[PDB]
Amino acid sequence: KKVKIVVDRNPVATNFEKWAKPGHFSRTLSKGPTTTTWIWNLHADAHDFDTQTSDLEEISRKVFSAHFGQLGIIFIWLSGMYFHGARFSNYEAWLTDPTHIKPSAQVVWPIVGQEILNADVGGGFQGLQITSGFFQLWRAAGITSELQLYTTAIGALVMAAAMFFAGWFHYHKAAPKLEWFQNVESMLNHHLGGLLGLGSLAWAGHQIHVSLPINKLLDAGVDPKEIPLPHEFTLNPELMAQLYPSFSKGLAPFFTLDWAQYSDFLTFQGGLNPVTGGLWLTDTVHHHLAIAVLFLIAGHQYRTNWGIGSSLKEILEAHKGPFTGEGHKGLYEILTTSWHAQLAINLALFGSLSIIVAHHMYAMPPYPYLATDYGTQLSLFTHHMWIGGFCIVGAGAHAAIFMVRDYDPTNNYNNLLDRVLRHRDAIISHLNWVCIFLGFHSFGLYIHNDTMSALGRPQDMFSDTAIQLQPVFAQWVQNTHFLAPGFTAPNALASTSPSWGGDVVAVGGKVAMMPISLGTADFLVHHIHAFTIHVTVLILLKGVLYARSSRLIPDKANLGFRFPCDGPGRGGTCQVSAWDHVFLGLFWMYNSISIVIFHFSWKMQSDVWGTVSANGVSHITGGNFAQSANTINGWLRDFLWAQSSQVIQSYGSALSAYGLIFLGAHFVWAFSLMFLFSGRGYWQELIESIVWAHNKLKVAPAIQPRALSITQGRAVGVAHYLLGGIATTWSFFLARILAVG
Amino acid sequence: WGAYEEPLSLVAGFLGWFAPSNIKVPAFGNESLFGAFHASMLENLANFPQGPALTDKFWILMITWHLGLFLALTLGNIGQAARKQGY
Amino acid sequence: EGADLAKVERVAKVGGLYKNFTSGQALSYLDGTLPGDFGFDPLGLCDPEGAGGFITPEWLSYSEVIHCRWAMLGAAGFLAPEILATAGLIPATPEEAVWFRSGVIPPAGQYGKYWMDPYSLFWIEAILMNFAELKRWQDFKEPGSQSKQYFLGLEAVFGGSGNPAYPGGQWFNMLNLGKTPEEMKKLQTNEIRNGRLAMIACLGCAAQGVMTQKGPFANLLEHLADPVSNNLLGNLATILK
Amino acid sequence: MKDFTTYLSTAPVLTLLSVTVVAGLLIEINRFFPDALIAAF
Amino acid sequence: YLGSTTNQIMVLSTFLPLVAGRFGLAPTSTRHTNQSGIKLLPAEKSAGLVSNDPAGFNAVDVLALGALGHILGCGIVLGLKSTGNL
Amino acid sequence: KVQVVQPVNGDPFIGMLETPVTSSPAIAWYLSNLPAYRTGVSPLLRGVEIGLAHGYLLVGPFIKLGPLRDVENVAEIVGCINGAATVLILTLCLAYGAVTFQGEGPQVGVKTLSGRSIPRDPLQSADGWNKFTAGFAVGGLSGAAWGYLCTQILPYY
Ligand code: CLA
Ligand code: CLA
Ligand code: CLA
Ligand code: CLA
Ligand code: CLA
Ligand SMILES: CCCCCCCCCCCCCCCC(=O)OC[C@H](COP(=O)(O)OC[C@@H](O)CO)OC(=O)CCCCCCCCCCCCCCC
Ligand SMILES: CCCCCCCCCCCCCCCC(=O)OC[C@H](COP(=O)(O)OC[C@@H](O)CO)OC(=O)CCCCCCCCCCCCCCC
Ligand SMILES: CC1=C[C@H](O)CC(C)(C)[C@H]1/C=C/C(C)=C/C=C/C(C)=C/C=C/C=C(C)/C=C/C=C(C)/C=C/C1=C(C)C[C@H](O)CC1(C)C
Ligand SMILES: CC1=C(C/C=C(\C)CCC[C@H](C)CCC[C@H](C)CCCC(C)C)C(=O)c2ccccc2C1=O
Ligand code: SF4
Repeated sequence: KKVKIVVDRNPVATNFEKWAKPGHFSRTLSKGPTTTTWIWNLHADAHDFDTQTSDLEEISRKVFSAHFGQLGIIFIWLSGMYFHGARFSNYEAWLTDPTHIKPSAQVVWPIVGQEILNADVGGGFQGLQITSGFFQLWRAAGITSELQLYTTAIGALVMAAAMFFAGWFHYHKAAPKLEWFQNVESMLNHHLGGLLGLGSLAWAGHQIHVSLPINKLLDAGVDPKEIPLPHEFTLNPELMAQLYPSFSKGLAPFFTLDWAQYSDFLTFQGGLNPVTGGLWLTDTVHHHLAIAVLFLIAGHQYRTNWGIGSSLKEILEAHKGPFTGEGHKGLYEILTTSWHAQLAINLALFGSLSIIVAHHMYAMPPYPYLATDYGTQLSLFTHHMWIGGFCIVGAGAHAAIFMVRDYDPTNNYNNLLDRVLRHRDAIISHLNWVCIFLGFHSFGLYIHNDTMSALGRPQDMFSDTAIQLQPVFAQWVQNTHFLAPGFTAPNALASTSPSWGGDVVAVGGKVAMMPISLGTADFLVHHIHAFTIHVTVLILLKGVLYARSSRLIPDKANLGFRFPCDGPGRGGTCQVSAWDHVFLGLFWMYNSISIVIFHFSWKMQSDVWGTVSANGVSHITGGNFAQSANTINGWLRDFLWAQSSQVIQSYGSALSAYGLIFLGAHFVWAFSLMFLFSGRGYWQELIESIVWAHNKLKVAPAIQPRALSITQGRAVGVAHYLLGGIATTWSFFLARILAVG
Repeated sequence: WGAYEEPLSLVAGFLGWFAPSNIKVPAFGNESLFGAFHASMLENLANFPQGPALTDKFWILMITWHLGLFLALTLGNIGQAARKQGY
Repeated sequence: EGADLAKVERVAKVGGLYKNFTSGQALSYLDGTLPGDFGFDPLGLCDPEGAGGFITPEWLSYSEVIHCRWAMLGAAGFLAPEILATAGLIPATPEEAVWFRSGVIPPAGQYGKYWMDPYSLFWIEAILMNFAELKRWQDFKEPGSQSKQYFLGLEAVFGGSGNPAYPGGQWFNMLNLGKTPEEMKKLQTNEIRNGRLAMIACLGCAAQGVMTQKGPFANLLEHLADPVSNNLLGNLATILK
Repeated sequence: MKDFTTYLSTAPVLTLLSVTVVAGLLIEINRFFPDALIAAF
Repeated sequence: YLGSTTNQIMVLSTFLPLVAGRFGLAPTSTRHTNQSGIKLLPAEKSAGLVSNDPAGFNAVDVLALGALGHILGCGIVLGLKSTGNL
Repeated sequence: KVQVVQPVNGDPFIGMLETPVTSSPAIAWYLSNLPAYRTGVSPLLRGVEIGLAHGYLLVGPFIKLGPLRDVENVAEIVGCINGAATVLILTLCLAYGAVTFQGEGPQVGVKTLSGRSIPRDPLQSADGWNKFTAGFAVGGLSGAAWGYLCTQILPYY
């Protein structure tokens, strides 16, 4: 009772005694490295704190310190980004010409002819073209000078040192107790208002006193070296008033509830800025202020040290109906004592959020000169899509882990979890049927179109000319959003994004955003996406639901979460554990995300990105998506074969690296096949023969070489498969977009 | 009810017989949500012969009115059968 | 809980508003032993249960006393130059004698007539304060130390006492004020109250300087001339002008 | 100090340091003696 | 600004929740509601708060009720001046 | 306080549950009144009804989607296509009956949900399936034939 700061003093001594004893955290790794399997086991269980100790307090302390270390690593990475943008970039020159100078923040040394990678980006600078979008972010923040980037890099280094010190201090000096970690009410109250709300309010303040004036002058047209410094605008209401007249009144309108006076810098316009092609910074300021107020208000719902507030346990236990028996009872105990359940929920929502971010960012470019940078747009979208997919797969994996280790039947009786586990057969069977139906009605349509096209019967295909499959619902929603301003949003001057419809927003002769028409090809690709997502969900859900027991193996929970099988009996139990379900879900997630990014790339290159010549829009691919994306042959020829000429012809130029990785990735992927179609027995016997050869020359090692375990073989195969495929797509996308963008 | 085991009690007619009393209130613009929906229903064909074209005022009005009616119906049924939210 | 009646009675005798902000959790450890103990701790920071790091009753009380003394010096230093300049005693204009224009914040103004530039002055300041603060910290860690190692003969007055916040030896208590324990407790209460008032005053001076762009004495005089007009609400229109 | 030197002598640390030293030596050899197609002595 | 319609609305909208919570009409730090949310439960003093008010109206009650009243008053004032009235 | 989900016939150790989708009064009545769940009706008549419905509903797809859908003679071609599909599913029914019913065995009894003993469905027999298959052929072919007539008649269409 009573939320407070409870901490234990000096729990772990600081020394290098355990650094010289690898495998000290695990009890099973104490007999020493008798075989090579010990080396792999040392790394496969380094972060599995649940196995290193049975105490939840120690596990929580380890997680907290690991989080601090991760924060320090991220800060080091950020510092490196800012330092490279301040010392090995053309940001200052790019500011004067953001439409012709290609951003670059990496310079290579001349050693073995690699200096060819230093492309002629522009502004008297040579380097590698970057697609992270840091230049646009810095411009939106009003960096302008390189000294500010250097200062930010130094500050990031200081923050990294602070994070590492915090982790060491919280693990060896002042370690929080278990009751401190279980304060979900206090944690939520602080993360909602003190973190998200306060951060949004602070960013809004910076945007008001730094981003708005500097960016306004830049857009109006003023040399970056002539714009006043940020402090000259943050501490001088006269100049800022010269740029925004509502500031001549100070803070009086805010406290008198006459907020309308602030309508000059707190607008609700919409669309994009015609000069930069991005969202109106005033709109973003207003958005951040509104969400900050909302988050601050939301950070006052849970009860802590006072009577006011709500109880998570009380709210959960009060939500029970006639179809769910007991209801949400027991969920609070699960989420307050199991780290894997929280990790699963957080990973799922985190990945979904990343995907939503990718969508909202290409639809509504939030940074200046970002939409016209096709390379940056495609790179950001694809990167966030992959991060989201990986996080979702991890969420499923941790859900299965919790179901295998932290599940307790005595605490989950007749509740949501128990009832779900009591009818897993119906869920899995229905999901399997919907997956089969989607696969048929989605892929068979493409196969039918291919067969008709090959048979000389284009009138029997599922296209916009023959049997039409118009997405009436999507088109209706799109038109509804287009007609929203002045009707279902009277205070809105334009739609959220030009994709809903309207005019074409072009910046510097290139189309920044334009309406995206949906046809039969869009209908087909959307159903393909739904089918792939459903199959991935089926695999992950099946693993989570059958991780404990199954009709084939009634004691699967006893075998653990990660085991290769249960022998060749019962016909075969290969890949029956939850870990194997995650292993297969990774492949399906890769397939789904790959199709998603391919669809996005082709659609933007055929119906969005292009040039304006006062006579129309000349798209990159000429709009061949609407007439070729309805068949697999079109995707293979008009997209894979047609757009791959940029990466296979990059030798001898700056993009040659993309041509090398493109091949290297192809190798790694194929390499994975060796570990995916093979078994452990063959390699063990081959190693036996090689060991005999070594013994014949008295060069056999004491650490008996052993073939990788079945689980390790599967992990290596899946890791190499995804690395090769993702890297191949990365090289192809980057080379193509950097050569035609 | 006469058939099934539908918990939709007959006394629960207040859902659908009370939602119009609130949706008919004018919203400054136009004249009223239900009024506009009914006018569109009676003008843009008797929702059976030809059709409401593609993305018309009738479509959004019908979707919004049905959204409100359905949410009121289900929430009221849950509340009434829950007996002062005894769950 | 419902408080403890007897424990709340002690806080009630303190008078003022010290009762509407007290709680049963704070009264479990705030028994009036420390000077200035008025039973105010809604967040329960000085709770001895689970204490560690810098969030400990000893460190928190020591930090409060240190802040009190530093704030008293700061408030006196914030008001003395402006008051002396307003009366013409020193050859500095009232707008130039403001505390935030001495050189602490060059953007807000600086006095460029010192015997040496402010950065080098800060270098000397860092060395001197490093010596003083490090010796004080080591005494806090080990009370018996600081009086053993040779320090030009000054170590003889660094023995300290049981309480780190009250060394009061041959130098820190020259006049030997507060000879009896009750008198010392009363004087400690005076010091704590004055330091708290000085802390509040320093924060107020900073806020007024940011919102009025003038000095504390000037703000007080302008408020006295016209209180209804010159105040927080009346100055909302012009904050950094 | 003994434990630190023992940790520095572990297989991963020694492997990374050896690879870094060999790579650095090769890079400098190619920097001072570039385009060595054949062994011209 | 003092004595204006906006000032009167804000003052009233902030003071009303305070008097409501003091006379057992609004939830406070001692009296809460059951799972229904419309039935005030008897005053419980498990939070350890102390106040000189005869009814036990603590300072946390002042802060909570004042914040809620301020939010409601701000919304009411903005809606009134953004609709033509006020 | 009501629990709409109960174990099948009160037994909680049978791989089935009773939900408002399976044990619904109207749903149960409609599902029980289908020709497939008529233990007392002759299998031939039930097969005739099933074949009629299936044959009638099977013309439409080829009519509006067949290779010759854009020709005036699409109705006839589709009638023939449905006849062929009915004959195919007919041989399917015969093969299933010849493989499933080829031996005898003292099977366990059959009771209702209340516990009233009932004989096994005559359809689950060598002669029962043959009669059902024969009725499906006559009904299936008749349904396809009626599908063509409806195209010629039906003033709206
Ligand atoms: C010089 C400071 C120092 C020292 C001497 C120690 C010493 C010790 N720590 Mg500790 N720790 C420190 C700082 C330090 N720590 C900091 C800054 C943090 C916050 C992150 C932690 C958090 C921490 C935790 C949570 C735990 C320990 C534990 C331990 C004990 C055994 C584990 C161990 O060290 O194995 C050796 C570790 C290493 C040799 C290095 C670990 C791997 C690093 C962190 C990876 C960095 C990533 C890097 C960028 C590479 C990734 C990318 C790459 C592929 C390119 C040991 C006595 C463990 C313990 O008490 O045992 C039960 C325990 O669980 N520490
Ligand atoms: C307003 C209070 C506050 C704030 C701002 C934070 C902020 C944060 N918490 Mg935290 N937390 C709080 C209260 C707060 N917490 C309380 C009261 C509890 C106890 C119930 C916890 C328990 C808790 C746990 C168990 C964990 C966190 C974690 C995190 C980090 C998540 C990383 C991230 O995505 O954010 C973005 C990252 C940044 C913005 C980096 C900037 C960091 C700055 C310095 C913010 C530091 C705020 C800090 C609370 C200041 C007080 C520390 C002070 C004594 C020096 C984040 C920085 C997680 C973590 O990663 O551990 C570090 C995590 O494991 N918190
Ligand atoms: C916040 C994210 C997060 C966190 C904290 C964890 C934490 C944990 N996971 Mg998990 N996981 C996640 C996300 C996360 N995971 C995601 C997104 C996935 C989907 C891929 C998974 C899938 C997963 C599985 C299948 C398993 C775990 C397991 C575990 C536990 C042991 C991890 C370990 O020590 O193994 C060792 C860690 C390593 C060996 C690091 C190796 C890094 C990979 C193999 C290399 C990738 C290359 C990289 C991209 C760079 C390429 C360049 C290269 C050429 C140099 C641990 C508690 C294991 C467990 O038993 O749970 C209890 C388990 O088997 N996770
Ligand atoms: C980001 C996650 C995080 C979390 C959840 C915690 C949580 C905790 N820390 Mg810790 N700490 C962190 C990060 C974090 N810390 C970092 C990054 C550092 C290195 C700087 C430290 C260094 C540190 C020390 C040295 C100590 C703690 C202590 C504590 C414990 C009590 C702190 C407290 O509430 O007292 C009160 C909190 C404060 C007084 C903080 C106020 C001062 C800071 C500077 C406010 C500014 C933060 C804000 C984001 C700045 C915004 C910018 C500004 C311009 C407005 C507590 C459990 C103490 C402890 O061990 O308790 C037993 C302890 O002594 N922390
Ligand atoms: C009004 C504020 C105030 C008050 C009431 C106290 C009270 C006390 N202080 Mg403290 N002190 C203060 C401010 C204050 N101090 C400030 C601002 C600092 C920072 C420099 C210190 C630093 C300090 C230290 C380091 C120590 C004390 C100690 C003490 C205790 C010893 C008794 C005493 O001397 O009484 C105080 C008497 C007065 C406040 C009246 C004097 C008021 C005039 C204006 C001061 C003039 C001083 C002037 C420079 C004299 C120069 C010549 C002089 C030597 C003859 C006592 C309870 C000692 C202790 O704890 O004893 C065990 C001790 O170790 N104080
Ligand atoms: C296209 C829509 C995207 C979602 C995919 C839908 C397919 C999923 C079908 C699986 C159903 C499984 C039945 C579980 C059976 C089940 O969960 O038990 C019944 C469930 C339990 O409720 P209780 O009465 O127990 O409530 C107490 C709760 O607090 C505890 O759970 O109540 C429901 O009816 C949930 C609604 C399920 C139906 C969801 C459909 C919602 C319609 C959304 C339409 C969106 C588009 C139209 C908007 C205009
Ligand atoms: C988020 C940032 C905010 C930080 C808040 C957290 C800090 C908590 C500090 C609160 C004090 C704790 C309890 C003190 C308890 C307490 O008050 O102690 C009582 C106080 C101090 O007196 P003593 O300590 O000497 O008490 C002993 C004697 O009073 C015996 O009876 O006396 C007063 O009444 C002065 C206080 C008046 C308040 C001054 C405000 C004057 C401004 C008037 C403005 C009028 C118009 C306003 C319009 C805007
Ligand atoms: C009690 C409690 C309990 C619960 O539970 C919790 C809580 C809430 C946390 C609490 C509260 C707290 C508080 C109130 C705090 C505050 C503080 C302050 C204000 C400080 C200041 C403080 C302040 C200070 C130190 C100050 C100082 C000052 C100074 C040095 C100054 C200096 C100077 C001078 C002379 C002059 C020149 O020309 C400038 C300079 C150089 C600058
Ligand atoms: C090749 C192969 C092996 C043999 C592979 C072994 C024994 C691993 C060899 C690793 C050597 C010792 C290190 C090679 C170092 C490389 C230059 C880089 C490796 C990357 C590491 C740093 C992680 C298996 O054991 C196996 C098991 C199950 C299914 C498939 C297979 C399989 O395909
Ligand atoms: S083939 Fe391998 S995984 Fe499959 S049952 Fe045999 S040992 Fe197990």
